[PDB]
Amino acid sequence: ERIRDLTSVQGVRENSLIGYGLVVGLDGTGDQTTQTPFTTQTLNNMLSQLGITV
Amino acid sequence: NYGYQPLFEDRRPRNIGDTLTIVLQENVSASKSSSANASRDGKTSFGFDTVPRYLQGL
Repeated sequence: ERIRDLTSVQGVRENSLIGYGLVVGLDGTGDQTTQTPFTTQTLNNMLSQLGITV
Repeated sequence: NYGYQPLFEDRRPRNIGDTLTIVLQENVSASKSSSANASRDGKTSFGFDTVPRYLQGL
């Protein structure tokens, strides 16, 4: 059980994924949204997608 | 029966026969102008009021 600990197999590799999201349900410890316009912009985007146009 | 109707979603037209309000507000204005000019003035003169004798023939 040492070769598996010393080498890696060609083609058997890991990639990296990134994305943007919103986290809700905080107890008043979220963004101020006055210094972060993108939070409100993306919340409006989500609401518009769901059918609400602010 | 008028089918499923969302509760909190804004009232939007979804099917044939639904109504929608259009606020006509058009304001289009285009303009263009150009010009070109060219001028040329030329004056030339030469006069011998008094000609000395040795220059007379010329």
